[PDB]
Amino acid sequence: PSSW
Amino acid sequence: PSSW
Amino acid sequence: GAMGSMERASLIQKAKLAEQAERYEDMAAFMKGAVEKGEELSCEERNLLSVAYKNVVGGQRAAWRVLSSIEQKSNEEEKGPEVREYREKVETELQGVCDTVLGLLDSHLIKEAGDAESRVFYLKMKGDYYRYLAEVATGDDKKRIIDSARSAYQEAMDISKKEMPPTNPIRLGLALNFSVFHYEIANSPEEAISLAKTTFDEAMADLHTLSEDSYKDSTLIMQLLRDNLTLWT
Amino acid sequence: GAMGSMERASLIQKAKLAEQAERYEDMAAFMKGAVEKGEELSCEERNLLSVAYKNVVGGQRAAWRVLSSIEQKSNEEEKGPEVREYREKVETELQGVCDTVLGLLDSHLIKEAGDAESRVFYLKMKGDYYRYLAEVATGDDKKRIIDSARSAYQEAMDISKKEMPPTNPIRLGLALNFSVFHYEIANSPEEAISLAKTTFDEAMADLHTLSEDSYKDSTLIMQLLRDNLTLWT
Ligand SMILES: C=CC(C)(C)OC[C@H]1O[C@H](O[C@@H]2C3=C([C@H](C)COC(C)=O)C[C@H](O)[C@]3(C)/C=C3/[C@@H](COC)CC[C@H]3[C@@H](C)[C@H]2O)[C@H](O)[C@@H](OC(C)=O)[C@@H]1O
Ligand SMILES: C=CC(C)(C)OC[C@H]1O[C@H](O[C@@H]2C3=C([C@H](C)COC(C)=O)C[C@H](O)[C@]3(C)/C=C3/[C@@H](COC)CC[C@H]3[C@@H](C)[C@H]2O)[C@H](O)[C@@H](OC(C)=O)[C@@H]1O
Ligand SMILES: [Mg+2]
Ligand SMILES: [Mg+2]
Repeated sequence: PSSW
Repeated sequence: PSSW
Repeated sequence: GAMGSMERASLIQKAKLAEQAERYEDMAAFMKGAVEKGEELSCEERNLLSVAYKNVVGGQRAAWRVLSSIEQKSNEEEKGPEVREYREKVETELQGVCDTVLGLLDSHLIKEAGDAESRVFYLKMKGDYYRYLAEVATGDDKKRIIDSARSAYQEAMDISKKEMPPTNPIRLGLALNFSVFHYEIANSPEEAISLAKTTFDEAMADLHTLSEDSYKDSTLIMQLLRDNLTLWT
Repeated sequence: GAMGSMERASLIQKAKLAEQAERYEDMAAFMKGAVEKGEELSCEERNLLSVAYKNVVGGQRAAWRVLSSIEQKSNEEEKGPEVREYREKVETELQGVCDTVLGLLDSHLIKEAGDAESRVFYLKMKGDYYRYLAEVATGDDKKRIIDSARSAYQEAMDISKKEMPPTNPIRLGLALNFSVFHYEIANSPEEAISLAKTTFDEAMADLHTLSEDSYKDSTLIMQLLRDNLTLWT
């Protein structure tokens, strides 16, 4: 999944 | 230019 | 440290040069030097610090995952201790970088951070680096590391909700990462999904208040929330 | 060195793991350790050595170019010594890596290399790393460095022509890189073009002798020759  |  | 003799302004300048050159190890060292000058960081400077270490640790995480997987496949012909040794080497270096970042946050960025923008930023970082420690933790202390990540994210969340609009990018990125923590680390996929949805929905409802550039900034991180929701549901 | 206590076979194994993980600095250190065991390298091992250092130095070259350009634009508002300092830092580290590789070739890879495949391979490397030294050289010794590159490429070329078929990939890659040396370093674009053309044409004429996989191997490097010819004419 994506994080920033 | 390209080298290898 | 080794940057003790360099002017703070020179360290920041060189951090920016290192970013342009994609020299993230150097960038991180320059920013560590700048933090160790003892002055608070500006917004731009905080971002330089985060980007530098995110890239350094990002590379280490990607390599660790490649190695850990090779290792797992080895433990399903006997190749000897080399895969484990080299995974351990990368792991130890990753742990080192995380400990360095956490050390900077503890000495003394968090304690001097009074404004919401800075305090939330540093607590999110604290959550993130404990999360990276958690990803490789297997000893007894996996739990305490996980709780340390959770505690830092929670404090950041409590502040962000009280002091920032729902579209604030730090608030959005914090929620994004806390939702990842829930899904990947805390074995709480429902909480992850609930957090990502609520965050996305509350941001959408506040977009009307924004300028064209803020709207672009907010919608971008919103898209990352949407991407996770799509992956998870 | 620091790899003195590790088995040669373990160093090679870890070099391969480092490649899979895109950890080229580690890969290079493992291969340096392996070379320092004092045994000749196999074909596969030579390739591991080359790939490791090519990637390390490649990153340094790319960063140096970004910095050197920023520097050049600064010398067309006064920003102080920082850009020059940081370019010099990257330059010195690049020089260091090149000196390390050249040292390995001199102690004692080249002297123990009897077969054409190994001797041409190591002399090409010697040409390449002196070429990288030349790219950043500005002092009096730019000329001697350039001549050192030229001498090594020439010796390699003389051997390759006598002992290898025109489609041999090492021979092709040597000619490719010597043609780049002529164009970018020696201010000899006509020689570069002539070399690339002759090499391409002589390889084409020998493709009929090859298996399907060799043909694929040879045509690939031929395409790089073609790409340069297209850029240069
Ligand atoms: C520091 C390096 C540079 C490249 C100069 O800037 C990084 C970025 O710095 C700012 O963006 C931050 C920011 C990021 C943005 C989402 C990037 O957006 C775009 C449009 O590229 C990602 C970065 O890693 C950074 C600094 C980090 C965080 C993160 C920090 O956790 C502690 C929380 C969310 C996010 C916040 C702080 C963003 O505001 C800016 O708003 C961005 O500018 C634009 C055009 O939106 C710029 O790309
Ligand atoms: C060492 C690392 C790995 C990735 C395992 O192998 C690198 C590569 O190693 C071999 O290829 C060499 C080789 C390269 C090939 C052109 C790559 O071809 C393909 C199909 O990807 C580039 C590499 O950097 C390498 C090792 C270097 C050289 C260069 C050395 O100068 C001193 C001269 C030309 C070229 C020669 C030695 C090539 O034979 C093999 O023939 C390649 O396999 C195939 C499928 O062609 C493999 O990708
Ligand atoms: Mg303060
Ligand atoms: Mg021999």
